[PDB]
Amino acid sequence: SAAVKEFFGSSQLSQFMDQNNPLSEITHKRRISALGPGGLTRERAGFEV
Amino acid sequence: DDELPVYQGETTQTLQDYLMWQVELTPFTDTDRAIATSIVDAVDDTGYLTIQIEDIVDSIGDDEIGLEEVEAVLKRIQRFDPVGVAAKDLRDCLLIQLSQFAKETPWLEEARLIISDHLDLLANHDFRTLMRVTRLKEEVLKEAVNLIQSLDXXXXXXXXXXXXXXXXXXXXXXXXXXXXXXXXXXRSNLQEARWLIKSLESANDTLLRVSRCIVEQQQAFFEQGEEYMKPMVLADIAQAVEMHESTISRVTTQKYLHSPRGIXXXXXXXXXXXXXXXXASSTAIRALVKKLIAAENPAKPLSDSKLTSMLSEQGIMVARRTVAKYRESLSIPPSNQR
Amino acid sequence: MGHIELASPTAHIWFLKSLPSRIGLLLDMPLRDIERVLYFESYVVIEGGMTNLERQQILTEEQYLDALEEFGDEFDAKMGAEAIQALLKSMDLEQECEQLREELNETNSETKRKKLTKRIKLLEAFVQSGNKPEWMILTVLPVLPPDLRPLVPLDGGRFATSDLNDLYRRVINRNNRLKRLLDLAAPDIIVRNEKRMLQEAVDALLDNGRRGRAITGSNKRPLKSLADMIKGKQGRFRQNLLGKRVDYSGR
Amino acid sequence: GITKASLATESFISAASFQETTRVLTEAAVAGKRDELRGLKENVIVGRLI
Amino acid sequence: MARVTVQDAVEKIGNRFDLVLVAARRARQMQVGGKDPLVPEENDKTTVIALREIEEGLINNQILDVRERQEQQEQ
Amino acid sequence: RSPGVFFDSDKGKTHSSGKVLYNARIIPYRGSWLDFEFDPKDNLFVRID
Amino acid sequence: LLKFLKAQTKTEEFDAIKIALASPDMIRSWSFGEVKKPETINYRTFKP
Amino acid sequence: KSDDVNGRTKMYKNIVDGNHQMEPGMPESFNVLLKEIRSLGINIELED
DNA sequence: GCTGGCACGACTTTTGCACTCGACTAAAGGGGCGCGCATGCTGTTG
DNA sequence: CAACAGCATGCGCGCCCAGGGCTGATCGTGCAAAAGTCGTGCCAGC
Repeated sequence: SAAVKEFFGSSQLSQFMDQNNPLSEITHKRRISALGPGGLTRERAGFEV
Repeated sequence: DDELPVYQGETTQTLQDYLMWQVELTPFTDTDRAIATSIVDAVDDTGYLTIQIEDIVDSIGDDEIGLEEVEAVLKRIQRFDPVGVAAKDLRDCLLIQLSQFAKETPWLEEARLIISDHLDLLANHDFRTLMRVTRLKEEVLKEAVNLIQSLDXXXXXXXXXXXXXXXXXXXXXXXXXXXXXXXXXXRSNLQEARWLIKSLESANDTLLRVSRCIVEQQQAFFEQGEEYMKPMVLADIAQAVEMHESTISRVTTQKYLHSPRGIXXXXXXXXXXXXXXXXASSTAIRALVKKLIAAENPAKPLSDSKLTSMLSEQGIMVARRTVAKYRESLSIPPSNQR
Repeated sequence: MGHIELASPTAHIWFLKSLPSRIGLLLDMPLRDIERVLYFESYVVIEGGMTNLERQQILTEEQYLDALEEFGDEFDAKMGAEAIQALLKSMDLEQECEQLREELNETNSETKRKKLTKRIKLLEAFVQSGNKPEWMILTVLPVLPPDLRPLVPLDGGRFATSDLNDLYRRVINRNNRLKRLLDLAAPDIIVRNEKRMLQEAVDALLDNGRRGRAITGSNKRPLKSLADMIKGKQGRFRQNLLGKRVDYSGR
Repeated sequence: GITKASLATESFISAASFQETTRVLTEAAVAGKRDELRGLKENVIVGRLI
Repeated sequence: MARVTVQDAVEKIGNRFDLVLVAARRARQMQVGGKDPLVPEENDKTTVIALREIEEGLINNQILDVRERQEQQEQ
Repeated sequence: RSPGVFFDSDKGKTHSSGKVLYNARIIPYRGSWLDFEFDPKDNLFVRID
Repeated sequence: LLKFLKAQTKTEEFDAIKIALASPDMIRSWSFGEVKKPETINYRTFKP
Repeated sequence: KSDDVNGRTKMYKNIVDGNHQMEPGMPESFNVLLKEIRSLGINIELED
């Protein structure tokens, strides 16, 4: 339990939803991020990605 | 470090801080500012108490500087933001708070000066004979007293105690069959330091087991359902796990157990053995003593000896002194009204 | 302020690992030499004339057993930082600087003509300055005033320890344990490891860099130290230096 | 060459606050140098007119 | 009489940095106390009063020095 | 970045002479990484993590 | 006997901030007395 | 108007009174720095 | 003569140095870059 | 076969946020000198 609710609770890839606009909702829920746990620490990524 | 919201501080303002801010901005002389700074520290979070005056005067170390100089300055300080500030005795507090009624208050000014200045000591109980003293009658005096009762006391408006200081509990006592059951709620160098963590992680799991354990033995030592708590000695908890008394009292002193009644964790292990064959230690003695003294004295019996006889009738072997002394304490009106 | 008394004087990593190393180039030793022999490792033979061994040299522990076997006494080698204090204490500035300038006069290659000038301008600075070189490795460690280490009070009460406090707690634990084992008259191995551990501790309280990992099991991060404590951006940018946040302002 | 030339300033207070603080303060602590307060950053950091 | 431009008072004393010193030393007098304005007040603050008196040529470093020596000699 | 076998030229922006330095990293879903590289002197090397 | 001035004790006018090594003796000149124990504030008393 | 504590007070009291004069002092944060460098074995002191 | 408050005693509570050795198997990160300075191994000059 | 000069590899600067997050607990181990408080008795007020 602490691992699962740790993930969904707090995590770079679980964020509060953009709730102004429908279209804000939508575009939040189809978004592809390069950041997080799996990679791309940023400032060090470089200009090619 | 910086660039983050480290808990650097807030710099809040208390009452003495604010009073001193108010002194900074008023036309005091070099000396009068020293008397003012001398008084504002004497003030308390409660307002009214400016403690002893003649120690304020004598604290300056003579050399002239009479009483009247501290008296005037004192009045002006008493006049700053929270209306009545400091002064003494509450009487002069209500005279300073009553100093500004705008003077356009009907019936209130005079009557209020008489009641508040003098004879206010007899206004505690009720009007009665005071009605004959000031010749007032009916609601003329009652409306003035409505104003006097409408004043409030001192400061405690500055406050600056937003911190409620909550308990946070420690171990939860889930109530079972008319009792309680514990659950306890709520490169190579630093790698060797990692190992210490393994021991700390192993002790962290047993930390709840100590709370549930000592909590279970504590539930077995004292009956929950019974009035107050059954008398126990630290020798019982020291008998169970064979731990030292001071250690157990330290764990119960630091952490606080949350049961359904009481937040009250180290008070559940402290009791007396009474040293008597006929018999809940001092807990039910003082508790039930104040409870028996709660309903009593149809008018003004004020008899602690009768309460001592009632305690002796229960089989507790009262000394008529100890029982009366412990019973009359903690704001108890007993023996005071006689 | 405050102060804490250290059993075995250690570290001060601020010197020595700030390149170049003043302790290294002052004593004519490589920083791998002194860095290696500060904690544990070599015994750093000091003084000890009338033998095979020279004044500033090191050796392996097996070579020390062979040394005490053949030479016995008249070889004095202190394994902890006390040999750097001893060597460092025995350094005579005037004569060494003078003979080094003289030696510089007849030199040829520009390589050896540079280092030497570095040592002249350094040691000379210690002479005209009036500092004793001994002071570099420190004995009494001063502690920072309480209010500028505040305690980071919590949501429910029950204050939690700040970042800089942990370093002081740690150093104090190792200082008391090294003192306890030192007054116990115990083997040189375990008190040795305590000397090592305490130089690690003080060097970790002055800079969490210098070597690797540092941090904690708190979620880690390097923590911060008194070096890191220097004004946000490690310049005095923040807080001071053109950067006060300010009053009667709005936006 | 302008960073070399900053760090090499006579006043040990500026140039400490430019770049390298450890280095700076170690040269200065060993040497025993005095600031004199003669430039604009020092005056700022001490809080005096420039 | 709000002053948009100080140039007229800058021709009187070169280097405005000097003007600011003299302006404020003269304005301080009227501000805190122990002086009255040499020029009719237009309701303006004391700072503009001072700059006007500098633009009129009634006040300057030398003039304030002579007034200082006169006030010290009269006291 | 997906798991499997990857190759890189480094674009010979290191040695200042210029070359083609071909390094191959293997990327698992979870586990260690193996990355074979070329030397300026043209020798293969193994890196692990 | 009073007229007590904390604000007036430091008007100190200086030039040239100076810097150097700190001897253990000068350290002890700064020292208010020694901190011998690691713990900070008792969790009961809420006093240091 | 940021870290001079005595000088912020004097400032605001003179403003309320119509003085508009500064009476500048020494900003806190410098003092702090001097303690934090004293916390390494370096003294930095201000010499008159 | 009775009740209440306080003083004296016992107890039992509060308070002060000084140590205690234990140990285990992971937890991961992770697509900049320049720039420079020093140490070290190689190489060529005599 | 000698010291001397050069090429190269490694390490430490910079830029820059980045977000919190937390942790509180714990644990004991004796014995011993000093003190807070409950009990009991004595003295004063009504």
